[PDB]
Amino acid sequence: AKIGLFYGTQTGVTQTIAESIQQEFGGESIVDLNDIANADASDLNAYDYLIIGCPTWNVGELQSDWEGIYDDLDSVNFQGKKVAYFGAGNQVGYSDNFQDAMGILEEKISSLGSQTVGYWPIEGYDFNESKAVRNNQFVGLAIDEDNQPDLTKNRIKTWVSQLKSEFGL
Ligand SMILES: Cc1cc2nc3c(=O)[nH]c(=O)nc-3n(C[C@H](O)[C@H](O)[C@H](O)COP(=O)(O)O)c2cc1C
Repeated sequence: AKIGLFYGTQTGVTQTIAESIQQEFGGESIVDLNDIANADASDLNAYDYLIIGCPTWNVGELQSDWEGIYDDLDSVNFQGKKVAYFGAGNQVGYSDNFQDAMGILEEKISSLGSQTVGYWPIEGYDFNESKAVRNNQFVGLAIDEDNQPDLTKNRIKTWVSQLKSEFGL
C-alpha cells in the first residue's frame, strides 16, 4: 500500500485504533498494518507516507516494542517522508506524562529529516504536561480509551479526513 502504519501495543488498545485508522482510509489496499514487534527498522524505508502509533507506558516511557527498535531508527533516511502519529494514553491517571511516547518518537523521527503532518488540538483534553505538545498543539492524534472512549470514533474519522489531504488522497 502507499501508506505504512507501524504500531506497538501492550494491552491491545493501540492495535484496535490502528485497525480503525486502516478502515477509515479504505482498507488493506490503502494502508498496510505492521506490528513494530515483528519489523526491522529498514521496513520503514519502503514507504513515502508513514503513520506511527505508540501508547505511553510506565509514566512517560515508550511501549516496549518501540523501545527496542528506537536506536535502530538512525539507520533509516526519513528525508522526504511525510509522517503522522497517534497514541493511546490516560490523561487523568498520568496528567504530567500524557502521550509522552508519541512526542519522544516524533522528536526522533523528525530530527532524521521527515515532515510531520496531522497536528491535533489540545483543547479537548485535560492534562498538565505532555512531550507531544509543540506550540499548543499535539503532534498527532491523542486517543484516551480509559477516560474518553465515546470520542474515539469521531476523533479517528476527523483525523483521517485531515490526513487524506496531506497524503494526496
Ligand atoms: C502501568 C501503566 C502506566 C501508564 N503510563 C502512562 C503514561 O505515562 N502516560 C499516559 O498517557 N498513559 C499511561 N498509561 C495509559 C496507557 O497508555 C493506556 O491504557 C493505553 O490505552 C494502553 O495502550 P495499549 O493497549 O496499546 O498498550 C499507563 C497505563 C498503565 C497500565
